[PDB]
Amino acid sequence: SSEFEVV
Amino acid sequence: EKIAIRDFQVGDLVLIILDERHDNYVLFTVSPTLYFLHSESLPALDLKPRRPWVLGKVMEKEYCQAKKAQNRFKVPLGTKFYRVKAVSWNKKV
Ligand SMILES: [Mg+2]
Repeated sequence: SSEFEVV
Repeated sequence: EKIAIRDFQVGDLVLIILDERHDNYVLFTVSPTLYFLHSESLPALDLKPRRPWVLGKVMEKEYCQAKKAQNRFKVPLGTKFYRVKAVSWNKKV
């Protein structure tokens, strides 16, 4: 996703 | 049997509300951390992208960070938050 990434 | 209000783990019963600030379902919590309901969970809870709150059971959580200022959660660029998958307590949808 371009909105968020897994930390 | 009782509603979790922080330190969410899988198996927890949680209260989920349609948040006005974010226009999104979030878990009710006393924690300073944001817990969003994962979009894939909406049909399991009989919600739609408009019920005001529902009880759910935590199946999964994922810690995330916003990479765009304009995102589905309406959080600022760089905000961290959990995304929580949930199901109904006792109905198979
Ligand atoms: Mg989502």
